[PDB]
Amino acid sequence: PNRISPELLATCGYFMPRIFFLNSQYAPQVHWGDVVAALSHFPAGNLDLSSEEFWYEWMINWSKVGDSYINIANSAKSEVSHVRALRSAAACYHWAEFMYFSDRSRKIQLREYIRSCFLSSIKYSDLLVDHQYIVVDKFHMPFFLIFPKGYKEEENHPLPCVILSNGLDSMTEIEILSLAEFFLGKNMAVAIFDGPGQGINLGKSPIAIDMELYVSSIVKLLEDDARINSNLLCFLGISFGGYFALRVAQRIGDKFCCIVNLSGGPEIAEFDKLPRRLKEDFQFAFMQDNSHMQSIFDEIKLDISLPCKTKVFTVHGELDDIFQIDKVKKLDQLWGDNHQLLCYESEAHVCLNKINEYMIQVSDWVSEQFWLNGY
Amino acid sequence: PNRISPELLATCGYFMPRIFFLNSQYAPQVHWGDVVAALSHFPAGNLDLSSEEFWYEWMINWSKVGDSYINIANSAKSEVSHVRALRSAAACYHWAEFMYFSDRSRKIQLREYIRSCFLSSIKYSDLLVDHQYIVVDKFHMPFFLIFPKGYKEEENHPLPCVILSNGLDSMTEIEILSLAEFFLGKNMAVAIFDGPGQGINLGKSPIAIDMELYVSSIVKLLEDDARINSNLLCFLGISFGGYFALRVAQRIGDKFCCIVNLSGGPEIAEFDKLPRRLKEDFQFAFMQDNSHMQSIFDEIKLDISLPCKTKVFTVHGELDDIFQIDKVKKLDQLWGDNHQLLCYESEAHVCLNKINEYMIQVSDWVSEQFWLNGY
Repeated sequence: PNRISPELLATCGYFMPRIFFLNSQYAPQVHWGDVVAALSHFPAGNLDLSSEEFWYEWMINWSKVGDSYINIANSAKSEVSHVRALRSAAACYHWAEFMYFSDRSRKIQLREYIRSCFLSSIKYSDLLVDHQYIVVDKFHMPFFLIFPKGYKEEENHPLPCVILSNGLDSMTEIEILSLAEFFLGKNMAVAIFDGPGQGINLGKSPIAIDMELYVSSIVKLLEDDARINSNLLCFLGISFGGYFALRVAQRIGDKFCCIVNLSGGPEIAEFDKLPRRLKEDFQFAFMQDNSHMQSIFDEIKLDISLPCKTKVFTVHGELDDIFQIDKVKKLDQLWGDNHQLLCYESEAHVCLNKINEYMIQVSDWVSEQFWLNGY
Repeated sequence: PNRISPELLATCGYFMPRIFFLNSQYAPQVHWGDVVAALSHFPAGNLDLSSEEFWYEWMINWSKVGDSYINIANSAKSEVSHVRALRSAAACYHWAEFMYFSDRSRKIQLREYIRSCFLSSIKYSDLLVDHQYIVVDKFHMPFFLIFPKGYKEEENHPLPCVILSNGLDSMTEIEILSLAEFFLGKNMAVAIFDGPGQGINLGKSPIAIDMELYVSSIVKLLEDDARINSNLLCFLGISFGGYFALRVAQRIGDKFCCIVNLSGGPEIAEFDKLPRRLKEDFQFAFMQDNSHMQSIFDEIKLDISLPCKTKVFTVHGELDDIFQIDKVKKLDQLWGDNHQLLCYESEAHVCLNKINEYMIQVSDWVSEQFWLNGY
């Protein structure tokens, strides 16, 4: 019988909440059977999760499941079946690539597959998606403005809009669209984007520390868009995107009613003491050598004395090994009433065992802030 | 950190495809984190999956997660959050009860919770649900006729309709609604129902072997309903519901364009050689003693020489331990061109590692049969 080996299942417990993520209508998501298909013929004696060898086999095995869904999509007899298969394919290809850094070309190829699946999915979906490039100096930033189910310009007043940022290794139309659905479900517009070193641009351009520059360009677009109420904006970031959320709060916070920080922090833990794979993760995103990374981490570190210019909600786990809880609690205390902290006692980075629960709370909190600003 | 113990994860590999089931828009579904919440504080040294002691602890632990979601639902600040929480609660309560048989009253209570959550979910959903009782002699059968997203009587011709049957331990609004969404997605109506010993009636009335009698009453309702094209009907059954699908095919098959059998069979394997929990499962459903069950199994056994009166599609795993593959293949051969068999080589009962894949194929197959009958 096809099954995941007890060893592999025990070994992969941390990533499994990440891999399954959120039950989503539009964002690609795996089924349990996809994980079985990926891991059932995974080579035995290969459980070193810090090793390149593990994540190579992870990539090729998940790629195979992705390929099988593309075959189903290509043979699909209806549009609905086609889209279902494309979504499954995109999810599989994402988990193939998200922790694979050894072949830049292959990783980019896999992200291109995902984006192709997503653009195809939109074509046969019931969401108005405005896809364009925002020019930020010389950079052409992929941008998606997505409107709620059954949206009509003239049936609606200008809508609130949530801008959501990628983490280090998320893909825009996977994790970030998954988060976005909580806001779409409340008749809010959502803005998701591929900044430098983010989404489709991961491995093409280095990730920009000053991502608030690119967020500013989105705000300017939303100001000009008649369909969006630019006085009812939220910024949400997950993981390293949460760090950007704290930057946004400090630098352009006055543009937002509220900001959500999903397990970002004011500084990252010592680069050398990170798990080996997270080192490779950061190196790849910044397109930098091992020896240069601690210097970047030093540059990344925020000055917490600089206050946030709006209401901030942070969700954080006490056992977070990337953004340590002590630094977040330091920030929470100093930022005062403008900062709310939901701390989960026995949760790791991004508190993914609680994501369904806390996204309910987060979505209602955002609604409340818009209501407090007279919506 | 909150996590599932390596032992429990290794032990529960078979049920996990069942527990996660299908990525669904309306049907209640767990997140990975719900499984962690249920199993993280599960007592160690309790891994005997044949024992009552295991499934008692399973029930009370899953109940706790269910309770937590009801608390979220009760405190929810919006309807969308309320429904999200109610669905999560219903899913948790289902997995609490589905393999728990020791307290009849508690099991019924848990199924009542699920049904209450579902009826509440409908109230704030975008599906037209016609909920009524079909009187079959003295029996009042709970019945749900559900129409596709954005359905309007006068914008549509009479729709095709798929009647879906519960398995032994499924709940109507969980697994069966999950399956139904594949047909709703193709602008078909779906009919789901709680026959004797099914859904809300499990533990109240014994399960009827002659379920085709109750299916006949649904067909008569759909004939009278102007919104439904009664010349474009499908019957689908899963597990023991699949057995009913074979009965339906033999006895009233001419009423259907096609029938889908998801891992049902013409006879059940020896009752004594069933895993201990499946014995309790069958005993509870039939409301009968251990000593009476083999006699019922003998009565259940079909006469395969009696032909099916329509096209049948069976999905079956070679390693199915309840409905053995040899008996299905015997039926496949004898029924000939009217029977198609999709056999998965290394799959157990209901081939749940392939459900997303095969439901795509099944849904397209049903569409094709309706098209062959001039739709």
